[PDB]
Amino acid sequence: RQWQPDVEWAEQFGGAVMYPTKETAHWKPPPWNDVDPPKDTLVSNLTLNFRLVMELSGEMV
Amino acid sequence: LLDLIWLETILPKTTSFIQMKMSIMVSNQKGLIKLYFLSFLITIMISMTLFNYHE
Amino acid sequence: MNPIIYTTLIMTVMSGTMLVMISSHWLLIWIGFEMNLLAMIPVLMKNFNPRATEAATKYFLTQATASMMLMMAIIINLLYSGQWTITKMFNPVAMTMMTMALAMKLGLSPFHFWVPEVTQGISLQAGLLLLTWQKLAPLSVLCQISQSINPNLMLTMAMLSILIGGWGGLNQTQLRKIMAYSSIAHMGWMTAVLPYNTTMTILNLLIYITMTLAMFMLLIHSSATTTLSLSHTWNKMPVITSLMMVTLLSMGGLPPLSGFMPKWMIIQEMTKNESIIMPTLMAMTALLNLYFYMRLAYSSSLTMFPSTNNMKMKWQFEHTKQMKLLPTMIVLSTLVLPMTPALSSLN
Amino acid sequence: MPLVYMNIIMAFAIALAGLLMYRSHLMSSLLCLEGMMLSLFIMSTLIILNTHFTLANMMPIILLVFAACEAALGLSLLVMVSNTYGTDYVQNLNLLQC
Amino acid sequence: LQYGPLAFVLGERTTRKLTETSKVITVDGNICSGKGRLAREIAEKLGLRHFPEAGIHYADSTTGDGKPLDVQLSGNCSLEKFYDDPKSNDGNSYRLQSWLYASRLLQYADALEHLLSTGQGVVLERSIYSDFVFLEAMYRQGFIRKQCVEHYNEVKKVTACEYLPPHVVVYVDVPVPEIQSRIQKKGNPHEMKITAAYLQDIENAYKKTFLPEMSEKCEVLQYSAREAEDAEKVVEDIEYLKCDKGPWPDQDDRTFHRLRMLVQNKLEVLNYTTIPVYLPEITIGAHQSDRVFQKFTELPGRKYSPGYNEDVGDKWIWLK
Amino acid sequence: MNIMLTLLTNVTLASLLVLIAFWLMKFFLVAITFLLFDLEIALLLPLPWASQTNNLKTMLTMALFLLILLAASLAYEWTQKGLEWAE
Amino acid sequence: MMSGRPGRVPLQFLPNEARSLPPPKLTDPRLVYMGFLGYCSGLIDNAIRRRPVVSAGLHRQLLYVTSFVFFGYYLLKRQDYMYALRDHDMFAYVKSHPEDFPEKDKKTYGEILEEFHPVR
Amino acid sequence: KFYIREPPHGSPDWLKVGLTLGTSVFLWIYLIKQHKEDVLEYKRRNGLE
Amino acid sequence: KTLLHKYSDIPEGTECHRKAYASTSIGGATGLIVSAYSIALKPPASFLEGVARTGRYTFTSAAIGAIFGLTSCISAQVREKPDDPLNYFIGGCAGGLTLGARTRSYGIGAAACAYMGLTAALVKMGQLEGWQVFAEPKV
Amino acid sequence: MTMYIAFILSTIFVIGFVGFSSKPSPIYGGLGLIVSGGVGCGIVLNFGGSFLGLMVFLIYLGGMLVVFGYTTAMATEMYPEVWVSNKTVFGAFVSGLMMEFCMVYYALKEEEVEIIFKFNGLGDWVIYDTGDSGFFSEEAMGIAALYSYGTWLVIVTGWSLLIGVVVIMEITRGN
Ligand SMILES: CCCCCCCCCCCCCCCCCC(=O)OC[C@H](COP(=O)(O)OCCN)OC(=O)CCCCCCCCCCCCCCCCC
Ligand SMILES: CCCCCCCCCCCCCCCCCC(=O)OC[C@H](COP(=O)(O)OCCN)OC(=O)CCCCCCCCCCCCCCCCC
Ligand SMILES: Nc1nc2c(ncn2[C@@H]2O[C@H](COP(=O)(O)OP(=O)(O)OP(=O)(O)O)[C@@H](O)[C@H]2O)c(=O)[nH]1
Repeated sequence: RQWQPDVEWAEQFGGAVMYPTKETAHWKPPPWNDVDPPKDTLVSNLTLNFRLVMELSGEMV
Repeated sequence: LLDLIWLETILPKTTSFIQMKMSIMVSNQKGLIKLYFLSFLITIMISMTLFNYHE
Repeated sequence: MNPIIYTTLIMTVMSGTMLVMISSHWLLIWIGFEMNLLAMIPVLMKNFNPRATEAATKYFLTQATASMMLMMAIIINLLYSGQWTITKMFNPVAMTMMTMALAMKLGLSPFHFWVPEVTQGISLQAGLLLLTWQKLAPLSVLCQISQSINPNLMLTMAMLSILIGGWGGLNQTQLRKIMAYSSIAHMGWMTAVLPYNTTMTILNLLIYITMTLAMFMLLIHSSATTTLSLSHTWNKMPVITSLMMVTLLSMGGLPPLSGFMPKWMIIQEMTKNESIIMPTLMAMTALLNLYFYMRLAYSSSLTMFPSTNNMKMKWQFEHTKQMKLLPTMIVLSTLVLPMTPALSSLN
Repeated sequence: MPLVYMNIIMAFAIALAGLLMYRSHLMSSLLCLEGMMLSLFIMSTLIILNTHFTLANMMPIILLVFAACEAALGLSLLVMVSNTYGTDYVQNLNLLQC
Repeated sequence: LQYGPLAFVLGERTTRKLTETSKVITVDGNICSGKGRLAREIAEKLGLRHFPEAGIHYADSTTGDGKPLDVQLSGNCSLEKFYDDPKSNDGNSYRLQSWLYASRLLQYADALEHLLSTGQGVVLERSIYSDFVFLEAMYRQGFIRKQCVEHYNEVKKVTACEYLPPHVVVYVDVPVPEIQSRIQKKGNPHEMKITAAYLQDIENAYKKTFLPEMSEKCEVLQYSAREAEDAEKVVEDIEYLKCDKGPWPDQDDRTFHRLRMLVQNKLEVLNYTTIPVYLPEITIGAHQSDRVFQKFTELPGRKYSPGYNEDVGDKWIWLK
Repeated sequence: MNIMLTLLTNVTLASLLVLIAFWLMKFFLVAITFLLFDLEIALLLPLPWASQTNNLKTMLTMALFLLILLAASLAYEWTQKGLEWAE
Repeated sequence: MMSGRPGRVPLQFLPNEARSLPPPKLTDPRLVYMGFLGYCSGLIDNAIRRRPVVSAGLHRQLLYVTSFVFFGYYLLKRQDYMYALRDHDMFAYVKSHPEDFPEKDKKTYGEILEEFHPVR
Repeated sequence: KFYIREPPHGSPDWLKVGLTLGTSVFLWIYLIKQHKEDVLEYKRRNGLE
Repeated sequence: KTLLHKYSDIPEGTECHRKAYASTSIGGATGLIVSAYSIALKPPASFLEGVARTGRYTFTSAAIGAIFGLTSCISAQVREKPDDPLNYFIGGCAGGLTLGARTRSYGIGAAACAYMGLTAALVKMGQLEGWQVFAEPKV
Repeated sequence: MTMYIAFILSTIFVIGFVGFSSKPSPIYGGLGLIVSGGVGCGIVLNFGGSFLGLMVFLIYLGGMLVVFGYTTAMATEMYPEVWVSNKTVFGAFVSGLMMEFCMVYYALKEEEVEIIFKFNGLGDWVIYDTGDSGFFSEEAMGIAALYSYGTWLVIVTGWSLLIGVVVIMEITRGN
């Protein structure tokens, strides 16, 4: 049979940057969902010392 | 020596190597708005003033 | 988002772009530009992922800056002319000031930095609108004021576009990014002939739209975003990647595949204007575009790539998307070359 | 060309430089983004008032009005950045590196 | 047409169809812990569309005749093979799980489509959220490797994110000596070859991670197999609750258009199941893939798009 | 002349007093809605002079157009949660 | 180039005086190519949808051919019109500026020298 | 029948197809009509026939 | 285009000091622009590193221009043929050899002629023949 | 200076313009441009644009920046910027005084300032005309013509604002 690409051939066309270099050594492939995983939650659950300790979600307790 | 060592490294590989290096940093920016818009600032300044396109 | 507002948000984008080409007043020219920008952002933000928000910020910052810069191209024009009519610019400083404004909205010279990044962040459907429809409006203004445009200034923008556009695609693995870089290279081609004969710019625009439409829905049908994801598509749908190869070569510009028609006409027009170095370097570096073009063709259908076991699942089910106007777009974008003398219709 | 026109013209030029020369906080650019149109709005009024172009008094209002939708569009995108990273700092505005 | 934009424009909602009997039931348990029968009992007591436990040929029993296909033509893996040989070289172990996860995932999409088009609840066995307990347990004794896990959970996050968690989970608690003694009573020669080590790993993975990780998404209705036998008990308190946890008791017609966009597109639900991660146990080279696909082509029905097969008997091809 | 002269003395009278008296997402959402609910106010701010035009018919149908468009924009916010301060 | 000529009412696909030209015949080789492209669209449509391309519905292909034939014929008239216009105003101009295009006198090759270059 | 469920195209959609021929027959009859007087008008506009 | 006119106005092979000063001015001006872009798109370390990179880029560009102007003018009047295209070509390695030494690797130096040498030769053909690169729209 | 009062008005306009364009804290940047916004009104007011001067107060000064300062309130950097925090902002500020005081002095000279454009920086009072406005106010009549002559201008402005409100809610709901 004629030659067909193996896994190593695919890895050639498989990096984040097609021609790797030191400047792009640590560049990572994009997530398949195109959705970067959520970071630490930026919720302002500020507990107000009403002494009554009580948190809020900006408006709501 | 000539055919498949030099004649392939004079035209083919050198142009491939030249195109390789240029494509290295053209495709590799940093994704920072500060660096981008700053490169806009020179581009606008150099366009009007020193290429003399206003004249 | 909700389709009814999604319909009218996109629908206004046509309306804003429509207004750019159907208003003789400079103020209304900006009016359609920023109505267009106002409704473009939510479509970018349709997916609502951190990358989608990332893409929208870059696009808005770039587009907003150009349009405010566009006003003062108008303002000095008014300052030295008192005319709001869309004709020959009367002030050299405003004229260049305008050209940089529109070029950034089009992204050819290093204004192009947002074009790859913004394209990758947004979804494939949103990428279609960004690189196809939200490009007529800046070209509409340039066509009207082409006679006045500074030849050195415009051509310099053109070569830097195709040169970078050629080089940028050689190293991107994402299908969206190489799509964007080739879009930049084509954009240099149209604006290059723009000072000489606007009919060829429109012909290039009309032709270039065809593949960019055709390629995008093909990718959407393939549901592929990276080269490896495109590689698997041969197994489930060997036909679809076969047509993608044909239109991919047509984008390269190899006769008789239509797509060489714009490049052919540009070279002939520039040659008639005694400019002969401009086309040669322009055509020579078009090979740079062809490399990562063929490179995609190598991994698409020309050599079958390894597949995965789960792909056996996909064979059982048929596609549900409707991909309207795809069959006409593919055919009209690969074999229309013998109908080249239809150029007089655009005149 | 009168001095007052020169003063506004340079006012934008620093504003254009101010927006293009960027800083860590994305707020400041948004101030300068619509600041640059304020000079556009201010000078626009100057020519029309000077030239007695009665009908062209149209422009100064509507120019600002759509500049407002952009600013309204501006910070609305900004809060999403703040709701994903914590600060609008633009050095972290690089998720699209790849 | 389906929920495609025109149907949504003409006023067709989905909250209009939803009633109190609209929940996702995950009646899980242990290996052959009797949860399969409890699935039918719960389904028939409250009138929920029951879904049989997903297997290797589940997708085969979705399209065409809804009949199992050749293992080579569909799946290439064999649970019996994994049952007989624990650690083989053909890679049946991991490939069985990943194909299983995809089959369960397709089952989830079919379940949601029925619910989102009828408003009637659905009960499923071994939901796609559970699936990871088996694979990690298979890793504990060495059925798969470290590099195997990376592909599976990568598919898990890119796929299971958009699907909403279930409302009701029934963990039929059956203890290890009973299962390790009951598997002799089944008698199917493949499932005698079950190690207590592989069993011991699956239950501890269940209680410690399956219930807690999605407890905040829906309440945990723990039920011993003794409680599982008395179907009358479990049917009271499934109704005695609301399931305020998770994002399901917040969604509206805005998200439901998106949800029925994806589930209707069967290719879209599993488009991400084929991630180009080149793991040796699932990567199939071109030569085998081409021949197998060519074998798939000239099979009846599969030659053309559905309804366009003259071989089956679809007349009016020259007009349709 | 008088306008800055006024402006001058009020500020200084306030400046002298402060020195002498010392040396001796929904919250965001309502913000932009107001901004987008404030611009067309400037559109309809010129109107007492607009009513002096010769063509009352166009003026009447047009100022009515903005107000009903203002009503529609308000109505869209009202129905699609909008004005509701997201709890 | 055209765009801006006298009597050029815009958004018109076929001005009235364009009808004074010979309309293309239905067997025009350019026109039959339009039909060929339409037919090729029909094959692609069935191939895209995984249908028996050769005879997968004679209704879809028939519309494809007719629509392309239609749009071609109207495009051909505008094609024929502009080229006729392009040559027409030239002849008016060439008689409007006689001094710019003076007829050079004709001298047979019995007079003009061509300094024949031998080949060796 | 092989398929468990009737597919969306697995039936002759008489109303849709009948429209398709209706589009074409009206299209051709317009085309052969338009060529007729356009030729006839060109005959008499220049004085040929 | 003061710099371009300044270099062109000096007759070929005459006032080599004027030609060299004119040539290095163009080289230095171009070196400034590329360095500014390099700093822009690639932010360096503390400002000393930024000026260090700026110094390198300007010095290399100025060096290439200065000696090229010297070799071109020298080649013109020493051989007493001002219209010779080869006059600039030997400047190509001259400029090229300079680059090959600035990076301390003659592999780039070897390729440096064949392209810069041809282009430097090519520019001379443009001046003699009358080639226009950015031609004004004529038709 | 009485003769060049608008010139003082114009000069104050740019110094505040430079201050906030120097990227200070957004609250401080707000101060830098609002004083620039106020002083620019005096320039328009001095020319006769009574409504246009007073109107920029209400929608830009008392408008734009109130919600803008609202946004910086929720940004609430734990390290709020003061002009002394970084030397870059001071460098821009002393710069912004530098070239401004430079070419105004050169303007005070022979008056052939030719940066970019050609400017004759004479007293700004010269540019006005000698034509009375009768009874009708020129600025007031022009804007009032929005509902009589601004047929297309009002429609697109109204349409875009309606698009403006829907897009704002569409991109802030976060799906
Ligand atoms: C300009 C230069 C050339 C440019 C174009 C080159 C294109 C090919 C280049 C190489 C492409 C990549 C390598 C090969 C990829 C193959 C892709 C593929 O899917 O192959 C397998 C597939 C199997 O066939 P299948 O899809 O089942 O369809 C059968 C017919 N229904 O095969 C197919 O899907 C192919 C189906 C083809 C069907 C053809 C039908 C022709 C009908 C002709 C009718 C003529 C009537 C004449 C009448 C005359 C009188 C009027
Ligand atoms: C007849 C009139 C003129 C007479 C004088 C001769 C012409 C002018 C002088 C020569 C100009 C061309 C030679 C190159 C000059 C710039 C050199 C330069 O930028 O060097 C830095 C760098 C190369 O080194 P790098 O790859 O960065 O590796 C080290 C990394 N640490 O650079 C790079 O990495 C990027 C690649 C080089 C920069 C881009 C190309 C610059 C030159 C463009 C053409 C300029 C033409 C000027 C003359 C005609 C127009 C006036
Ligand atoms: N690898 C793997 N196998 C699974 C998974 N879910 C179910 N299975 C297999 O499915 C088969 C049938 O499940 P059993 O519990 O043994 O039998 P059953 O007939 O379903 O009985 P009940 O569990 O009582 O309904 C067994 O071989 C399981 O190991 C999974 O997520 N991964």
